[PDB]
Amino acid sequence: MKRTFQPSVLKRNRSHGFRARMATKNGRQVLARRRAKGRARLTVSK
Amino acid sequence: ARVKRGVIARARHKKILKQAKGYYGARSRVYRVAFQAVIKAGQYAYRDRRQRKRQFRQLWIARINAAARQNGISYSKFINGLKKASVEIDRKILADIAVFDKVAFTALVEKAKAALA
Amino acid sequence: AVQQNKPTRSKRGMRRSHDALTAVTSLSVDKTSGEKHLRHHITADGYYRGRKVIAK
Amino acid sequence: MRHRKSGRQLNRNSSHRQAMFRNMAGSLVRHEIIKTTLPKAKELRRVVEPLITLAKTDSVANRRLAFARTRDNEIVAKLFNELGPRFASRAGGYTRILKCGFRAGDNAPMAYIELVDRSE
Amino acid sequence: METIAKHRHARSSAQKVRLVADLIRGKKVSQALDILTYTNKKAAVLVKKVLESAIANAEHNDGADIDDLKVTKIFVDEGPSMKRIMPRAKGRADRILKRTSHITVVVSDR
RNA sequence: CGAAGGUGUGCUGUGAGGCAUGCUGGAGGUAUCAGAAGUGCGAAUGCUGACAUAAGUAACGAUAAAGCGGGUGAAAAGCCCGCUCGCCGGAAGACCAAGGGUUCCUGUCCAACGUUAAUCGGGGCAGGGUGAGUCGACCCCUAAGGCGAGGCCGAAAGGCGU
RNA sequence: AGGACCGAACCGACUAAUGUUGAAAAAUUAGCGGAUGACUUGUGGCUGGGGGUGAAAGGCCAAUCAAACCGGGAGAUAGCU
RNA sequence: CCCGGCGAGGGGAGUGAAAAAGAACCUGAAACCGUGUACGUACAAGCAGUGGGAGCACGCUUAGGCGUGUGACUGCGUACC
RNA sequence: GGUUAAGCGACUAAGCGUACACGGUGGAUGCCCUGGCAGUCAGAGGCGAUGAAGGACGUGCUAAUCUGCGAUAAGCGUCGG
Ligand SMILES: [Mg+2]
Ligand SMILES: [Mg+2]
Ligand SMILES: [Mg+2]
Ligand SMILES: [Mg+2]
Ligand SMILES: [Mg+2]
Ligand SMILES: [Mg+2]
Ligand SMILES: [Mg+2]
Ligand SMILES: [Mg+2]
Ligand SMILES: [Mg+2]
Ligand SMILES: [Mg+2]
Ligand SMILES: [Mg+2]
Ligand SMILES: [Mg+2]
Ligand SMILES: [Mg+2]
Ligand SMILES: [Mg+2]
Ligand SMILES: [Mg+2]
Ligand SMILES: [Mg+2]
Ligand SMILES: [Mg+2]
Ligand SMILES: [Mg+2]
Ligand SMILES: [Mg+2]
Ligand SMILES: [Mg+2]
Ligand SMILES: [Mg+2]
Ligand SMILES: [Mg+2]
Ligand SMILES: [Mg+2]
Ligand SMILES: [Mg+2]
Ligand SMILES: [Mg+2]
Ligand SMILES: [Mg+2]
Ligand SMILES: [Mg+2]
Ligand SMILES: [Mg+2]
Ligand SMILES: [Mg+2]
Ligand SMILES: [Mg+2]
Ligand SMILES: [Mg+2]
Ligand SMILES: [Mg+2]
Ligand SMILES: [Mg+2]
Ligand SMILES: [Mg+2]
Repeated sequence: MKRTFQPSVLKRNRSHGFRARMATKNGRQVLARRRAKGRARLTVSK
Repeated sequence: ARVKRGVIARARHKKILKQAKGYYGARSRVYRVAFQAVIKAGQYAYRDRRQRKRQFRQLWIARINAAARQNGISYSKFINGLKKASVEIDRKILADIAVFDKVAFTALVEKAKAALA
Repeated sequence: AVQQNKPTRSKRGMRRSHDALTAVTSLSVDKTSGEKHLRHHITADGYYRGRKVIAK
Repeated sequence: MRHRKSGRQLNRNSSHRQAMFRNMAGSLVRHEIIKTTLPKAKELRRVVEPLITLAKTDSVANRRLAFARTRDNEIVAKLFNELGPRFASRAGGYTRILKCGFRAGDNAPMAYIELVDRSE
Repeated sequence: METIAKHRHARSSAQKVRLVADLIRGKKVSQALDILTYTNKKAAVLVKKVLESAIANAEHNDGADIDDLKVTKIFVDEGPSMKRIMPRAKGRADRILKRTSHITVVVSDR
């Protein structure tokens, strides 16, 4: 069956990537949270 | 003041499992089962300290009846005749005499018969 | 379908009382080569009753 | 039940059974001794020995029957030019089965099946 | 003289190897080697290697003979289990155990 | 000249417990009287880990199908070679995009991984391998749509839009 | 010419059997419907939770839908077990 | 050094206070699984114990109807929360 | 003494049980702290277009990761210790 995850790297990065996050005040707070938690991978990006 | 239980808990469970030696299966190996087995054993032992006294008198009486009937008298008349003769020997001794001294028991019987006569 | 109680150590070993292997009762001995072999089977060296039945 | 029935099924269909004993019969005739499983060797007797029997009479009809049963003209030739004459005086028993133990991968009872006069 | 050999962490369940180990217990060593040679079990390959090593240990380290050696003690213990994940229908995972065993043979003359 | 702990034994107390000591253990322990508590577990379809049971049972994943010879090897139904057989053939062949990212090739190893064995492997280790003016991307151009200098609007955040 | 006819790809899913700790958290097999259209499909884009979208089944909105998911208020409250 | 497949694993030798500290490594409980020994068990019915109790085995003693383990047979007895 | 009869009867353990001994599995317990928790006294309370926080890639006799550093790259100069 067609499952829910159908990978596209362009759409991955436009939806969840660094610049998509930095584009909005609320995405910038996501990165802040993930910096505060000490995330190795801050975003999907590469 | 954090208190760990391992040492006291191991000792508490070991005490029960030692009391459960000889029991079948998990009753000698598994605390949950062993604790129930050891408690029920104590309940039975309490009960049977009482039943032991009933059972032995039941045995003493049966042997007195046998010995008496071999000497021509039932247990009931024999006990009565001994009361009428003021013999206070109890059932544990009469039954020991019936087995181990059959001449003395015969003398007790002729004393009992004499008192009913 | 499934058990209502855990079977014991004992009943397990009673079921496994018919699981023992039978050792080969005796081995045959070829007349020519002296090799021990399964009866009615050729030897490791390729001998059979007294004949070398295989090339090697 | 299987009362009075012959033929091992060998966990195959008929067409696979016929194909493989054709291949096995040719391999036995070619090499004169093959290692195989014991029930396959016992059934190959019922395939190879009628071929050798047929090969005792060299005729175009018999080479064609053998070809129909072997589909290999090296085998027909060897049957009719080597094995027919070698077994011309033998009334059957053209093969010998030699039990040879057990296979490592599956513990299958194994056997060599020889032609009785290999004389390599 | 008791001479020991062991296969530790052998890939086989102790139940399987015990079937074979029960064949050669208390037997003359040459008899045991014959039984194992013609016992169609993977465990008989493992138990024969250990018995063969115990024999060589007894010669090289602990004396001489071969013909006076008997399998005095043989037992198989359970070793550590390797745990794997076998997927089943409906996303149900099943943890299968790949059991291992410690085989020990004690060969002895007296 | 052997602490805690572990494991037995013997004695002892109405009980929770206590004392002694053998063995293990190999460095901590602690009387007494007071003091303070994460202070006592068998249950909570309790939590975590370990280990049982069913059971050496079901199953080993399309019923396209194998057979033999030779080779290598500790070992070969499964690897290599070869002869046949059978299966697909608008595919079960071939070339890509997407996605994955070294799975490619070679040598070497077989613990684990592979629902079996494995000498084999998309497994482990090592080394090698991707060569562009013309292919593609980048690039020029724009679509939907997005962002959007100023601007209009909006408690703030922001929204819309040139 | 045709929301035309038969019928493969393609899109679907009427029946039966299998399967029901599956080969598969919806499939397989044999048949079945549509198959130039109100068709189908690729790539990208927009719509965001009392909100969306809905040839309307309360259907669908990441195996979750009579109000998604995540985190928080939060150790809600639980005259109940 | 030896068995083993120029394996895994093991036995020796050696190191060390110790390898019953050998890297799966201080201590090394329990469940759980085994080997060995003693006793019991194949005419026997049920919470598997308890009270009684022979026999057998094994340690004491000096005779002494004591210890340990087992437990035929028999009275009673339907777990825990 | 022999036979026959008729009473009675040990010795079996495929396996199982109980106990003891020796082991295996397992990693509790105790002992241990380079790590944490809570505070006290003091400090410093900001960093950033002189390009931050945080990252990516690189940097060694270096195959990897960590730490440090930034093509002057586990480091350069200078003044002191
Ligand atoms: Mg998206
Ligand atoms: Mg079959
Ligand atoms: Mg799935
Ligand atoms: Mg309770
Ligand atoms: Mg389980
Ligand atoms: Mg069953
Ligand atoms: Mg079955
Ligand atoms: Mg089956
Ligand atoms: Mg398959
Ligand atoms: Mg790789
Ligand atoms: Mg390759
Ligand atoms: Mg192997
Ligand atoms: Mg394998
Ligand atoms: Mg590889
Ligand atoms: Mg705008
Ligand atoms: Mg503006
Ligand atoms: Mg139409
Ligand atoms: Mg299909
Ligand atoms: Mg269909
Ligand atoms: Mg149509
Ligand atoms: Mg409705
Ligand atoms: Mg859904
Ligand atoms: Mg709701
Ligand atoms: Mg919050
Ligand atoms: Mg609550
Ligand atoms: Mg070695
Ligand atoms: Mg240790
Ligand atoms: Mg251990
Ligand atoms: Mg009996
Ligand atoms: Mg019964
Ligand atoms: Mg036995
Ligand atoms: Mg036993
Ligand atoms: Mg302490
Ligand atoms: Mg910076």
